[PDB]
Amino acid sequence: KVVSWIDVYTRATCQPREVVVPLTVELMGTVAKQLVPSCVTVQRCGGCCPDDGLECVPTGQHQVRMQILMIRYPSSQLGEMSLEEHSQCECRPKK
Amino acid sequence: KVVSWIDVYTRATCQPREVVVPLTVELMGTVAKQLVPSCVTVQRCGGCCPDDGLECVPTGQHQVRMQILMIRYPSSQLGEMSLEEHSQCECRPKK
Repeated sequence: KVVSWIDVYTRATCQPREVVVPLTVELMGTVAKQLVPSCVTVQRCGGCCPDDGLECVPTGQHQVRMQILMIRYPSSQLGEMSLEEHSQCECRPKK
Repeated sequence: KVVSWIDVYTRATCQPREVVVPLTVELMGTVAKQLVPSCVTVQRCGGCCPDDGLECVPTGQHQVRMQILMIRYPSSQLGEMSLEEHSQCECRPKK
């Protein structure tokens, strides 16, 4: 399996991309468990910039409500966690 | 707005998924002080497992040939970096 440079570049270049976020881990908030799943997948800006000085950052955002099953043995309740999801990204000086 | 639970879950569940891998100086003999792209995207095992202790690991993998433009001012030429890409994953006990 050989991947063409174009496909490699276009795909590695700064843009929004599904990222895994660890619940009870990423955001210091709620470091406790009982969550199913204990992590979620959310679009974010990732990749690299044509310059070692630039950085990949959002230029379009919005919160997404992720339904998360919360559990305390007898009762399992579908709760809702919210987080920042990116829709547009750009390369720019990490000053 | 709101992502259903039977969506949050089936996406967050351990599986192969595009992952951005930085191209550190690890590239030996790669004179080209400038790699383009400076990173690549590759399917790996990510997400989470229905319990602490277990982990997400590959049960199917293989090396992929990433065409990478190498540069040393005079000019540049297409190189080819190779890394493991996961094709199957599973949640297994802690090592």
